[PDB]
Amino acid sequence: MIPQTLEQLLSQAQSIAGLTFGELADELHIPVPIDLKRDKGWVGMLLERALGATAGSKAEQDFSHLGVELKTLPINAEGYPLETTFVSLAPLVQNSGVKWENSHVRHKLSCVLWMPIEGSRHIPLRERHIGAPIFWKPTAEQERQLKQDWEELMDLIVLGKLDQITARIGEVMQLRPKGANSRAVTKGIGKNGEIIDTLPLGFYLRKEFTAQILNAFLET
DNA sequence: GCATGATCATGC
DNA sequence: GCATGATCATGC
Ligand SMILES: [Ca+2]
Ligand SMILES: [Ca+2]
Repeated sequence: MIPQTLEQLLSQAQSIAGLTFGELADELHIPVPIDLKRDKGWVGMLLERALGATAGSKAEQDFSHLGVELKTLPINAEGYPLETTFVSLAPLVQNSGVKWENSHVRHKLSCVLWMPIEGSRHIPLRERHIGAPIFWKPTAEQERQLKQDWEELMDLIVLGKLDQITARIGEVMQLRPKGANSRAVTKGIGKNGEIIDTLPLGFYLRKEFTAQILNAFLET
């Protein structure tokens, strides 16, 4: 079930490319909800089971033996991303120590298997199709971009400007809330260096960044 | 129209 | 609350 090599994983992915969520779900005996409003990570999980990836909250890696991270990517009819891509929670405290090279973010984005999927809301969940696999590793430029944003956003977190951080900061990667809702709370750093309560934040890739990944693939 | 800010399920 | 998986939907 669990692929032993990259070749096997890419082969299994290519095998489910073109299937509908319904066909795949039924084949795996997984119940399909009416929509994603209250099952937001359903497609993600559907693919994990279909490709033999690590389920549950197992830390940072779907195919640890391969060093590959699996990520679904919703796209519209023109092949453009319908949503941003979550990368990982941001450490709002004790971030002291990590450099870009040894970041959770860089690690999770070092080798990604993107599985594009039909994401248009008007399409009945059961009828949406799974796209062809896209195996990606950031180019020099992409990492230069990712690194820049990471350092910028991290400095703010390390300097208590948590109250200045807005989803507008960052060219390709940004910080947006990540949790149950607006009342969720985590430990952070105050305007005066004191541990306070604040909203949990996570790193996300803007649609423009992932769209380029989709484009650089087509131009192949 | 769509990005920002909000929100939903689950296991421990 | 955190870490897994993300999409929703209101404000502009
Ligand atoms: Ca996983
Ligand atoms: Ca994953």
